Amino acid sequence: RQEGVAVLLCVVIAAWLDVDAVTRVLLISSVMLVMIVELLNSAIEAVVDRIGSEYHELSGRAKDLGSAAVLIAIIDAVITWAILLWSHFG
Amino acid sequence: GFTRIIKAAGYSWKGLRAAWINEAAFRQEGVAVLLCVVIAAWLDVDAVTRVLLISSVMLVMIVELLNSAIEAVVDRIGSEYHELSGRAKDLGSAAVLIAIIDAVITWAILLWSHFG
Amino acid sequence: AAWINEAAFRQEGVAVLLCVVIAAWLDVDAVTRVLLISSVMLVMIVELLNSAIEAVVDRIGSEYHELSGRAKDLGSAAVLIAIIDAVITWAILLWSHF
Ligand SMILES: CCCCCCCC/C=C\CCCCCC(=O)OC[C@H](O)CO
Ligand SMILES: CCCCCCCC/C=C\CCCCCC(=O)OC[C@H](O)CO
Repeated sequence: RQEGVAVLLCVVIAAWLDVDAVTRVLLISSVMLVMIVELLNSAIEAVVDRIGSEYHELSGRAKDLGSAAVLIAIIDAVITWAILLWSHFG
Repeated sequence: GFTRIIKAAGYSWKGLRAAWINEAAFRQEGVAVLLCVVIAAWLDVDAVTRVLLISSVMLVMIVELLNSAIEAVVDRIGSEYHELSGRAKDLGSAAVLIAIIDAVITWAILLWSHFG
Repeated sequence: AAWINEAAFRQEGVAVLLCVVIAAWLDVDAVTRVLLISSVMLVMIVELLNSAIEAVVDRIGSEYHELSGRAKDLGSAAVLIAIIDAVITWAILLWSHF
């Protein structure tokens, strides 16, 4: 459950930085989206494990698609922070 | 290509219709989202601010719908109590509350900055 | 990643990819650029979650159940709202750009 640490740290950094309201909303939203997509991904895999523990083509497919989503949200969070911090310190 | 969109649009309308017919809470939420999109559309704000007010509430809807999809799968498997059944719905509901709080705060921060 | 080799995801993925490349090249401010990019990436995220759910449903069986269709429809509706949000975002932001 160390994932909440990452989120708190981001909010602390965002508050610590001297940025406008819009920038701060984007920095924190992007982190919040990651959290949302991870929880939705964990729900899906909970359902997969509820159906059965044995392997199946569609169970793996479900988990692979869920994980890819989390990855996309993570990439989007990193791009956001990079772009905004580059602009703030430009 | 064109046939794939028409079919998916049909499924999408059945989905909005079912969620709407089935629950008062969903209807009232959809009311709240449409009021926010309208208010954001008429506010004298910059374009980026306008987008954030709209996106934050639309995200509420997206997560609401995705979570209702998972609830339907869990209820599809069985209405009987199960640990992963309860857990799936718990993680799903958390995701909905996060998005809703994030929208409320976003609206509070931006409208406070716009007004005074 | 056997799913990225399908025509459905490829057509949706390549569209999102182009929008991110266009956004990367546009002459706009930073917060505008972040918004253009993250809105089309949200389409991709939701579209992946929707296929995950569809996969779980098909996992259960080929027999039809009302909640099976409902799960798939609600997933499709989520994708639709995400797409609308992306179109709205690009419209509002690039209308001003002119
Ligand atoms: C495959 C992933 C990427 C590779 C791993 C990371 C490598 C980072 C190394 C050097 C930093 C170069 C300069 C970075 C700063 C930079 O680009 O500043 C311009 C402004 O961003 C324009 O606004
Ligand atoms: C996946 C490959 C990663 C490869 C590593 C680099 C990733 C840099 C992040 C975003 C690029 C967006 C476009 C960059 C230029 C850009 O946005 O400049 C204006 C800014 O707003 C600063 O003022």
